[PDB]
Amino acid sequence: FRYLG
Amino acid sequence: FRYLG
Amino acid sequence: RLVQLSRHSIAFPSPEGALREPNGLLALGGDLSPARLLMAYQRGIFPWFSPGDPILWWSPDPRAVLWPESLHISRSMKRFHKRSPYRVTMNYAFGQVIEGCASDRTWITRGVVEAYHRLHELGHAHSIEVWREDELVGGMYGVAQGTLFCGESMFSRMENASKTALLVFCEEFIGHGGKLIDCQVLNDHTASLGACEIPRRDYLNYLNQMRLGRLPNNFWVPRCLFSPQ
Amino acid sequence: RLVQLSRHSIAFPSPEGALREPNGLLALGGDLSPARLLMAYQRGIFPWFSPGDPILWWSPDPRAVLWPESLHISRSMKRFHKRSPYRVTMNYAFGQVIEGCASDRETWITRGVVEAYHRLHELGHAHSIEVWREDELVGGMYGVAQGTLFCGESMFSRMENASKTALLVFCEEFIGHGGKLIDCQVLNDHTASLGACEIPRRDYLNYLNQMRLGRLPNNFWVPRCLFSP
Repeated sequence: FRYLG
Repeated sequence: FRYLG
Repeated sequence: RLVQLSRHSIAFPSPEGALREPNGLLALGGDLSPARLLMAYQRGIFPWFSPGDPILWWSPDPRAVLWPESLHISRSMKRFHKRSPYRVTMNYAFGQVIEGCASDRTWITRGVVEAYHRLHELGHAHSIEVWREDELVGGMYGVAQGTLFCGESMFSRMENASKTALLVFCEEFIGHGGKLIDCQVLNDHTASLGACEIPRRDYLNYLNQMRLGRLPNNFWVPRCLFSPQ
Repeated sequence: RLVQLSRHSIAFPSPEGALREPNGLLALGGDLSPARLLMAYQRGIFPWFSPGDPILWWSPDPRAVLWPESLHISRSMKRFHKRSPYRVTMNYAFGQVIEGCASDRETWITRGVVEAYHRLHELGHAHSIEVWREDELVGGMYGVAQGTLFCGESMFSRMENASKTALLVFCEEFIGHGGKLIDCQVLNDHTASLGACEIPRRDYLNYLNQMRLGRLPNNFWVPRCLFSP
């Protein structure tokens, strides 16, 4: 879940 | 394929 | 004669009691729910009606059909395919395919699209997409019935698009146990491909035999079937 | 080595040509069309760019990953979940989940990205997990399914422990039916606190083209309730 960083 | 006629 | 379906049961009348002309008119009404739709394909029945009319169910005699290996392919189509500019995928965009079919000449009402979309979500209707770069330029969809494939309709936006869709499908199909492709009724485009006619009771037998058949368990997972040069 | 994309091809260069730093930067340009996205995800590639920049595609090495079973659940959380005040659903509201993630403000999920993934959701590849508290959406997650592999995009929480519940329940539902892996792309504080671990890119890809041809029950992604107190 790349969108968390 | 009936929808061709 | 010519039964009015009841929304209570998913039952259907004997295909044999269908009208002779219009060829195959066997019933009307009911709905396009998965259970009933699905039940109809098992019995060799199928819906086909125009916008405004009630659901018309058919089971013609003779029945149009296409043997995967008998798919006629001209010499220039082979030349074209040997250097194909198309990419073919399975179940990448069922929605777009059916909407594309539903945009040509019309009998694919908002409701029919919704109905076959559900069989797709449930895993019974599948599509083959033909891509020209990043643009969907053709394809086709149908309802898998074991080793039998009930062809619903195709569409094309680029020369030989739909032909490569069917050519490729037949290879993949045959390669894994595919047996026959139901065309319901014979027409100009379908005829030029090698489709032929056989008695309703002949087709119905195949149905019973092939509907029990089974393809590779993962045969319908979405994937790429053919990549261009 | 950094390949520039165009509409002429939906093709991507090999992941093994990606830059070492920034980790995995592979190409730029292109578009977020369905075809191009499904093409990238089946090759172990994915889009990740800030608002204003051109589309950036990556395939890092090592790859962040989460083994469903290995999901780390604290003792306090289980106590919480044994009496969870939440109900979880599947694909009930994909639109809202991606909005919650994009609006969460922590905002590389531009409208272009929302529209593109919403489109994948409509074509059967992007799925969401909704966490409800009463009648209100308080959390969830969404990702792209690749057979028995699930590529996580992002999750969002508006109420304590909504995310974990979503993930917790998904993992249970997921492994109980054949789901094998969860892609997290890049390891980060939150993702790592859950059990996400790194693995070489070469393995991730082996796992990828291995789980992409596998499948879960035919009705696995049908919108439904997954957990109700």
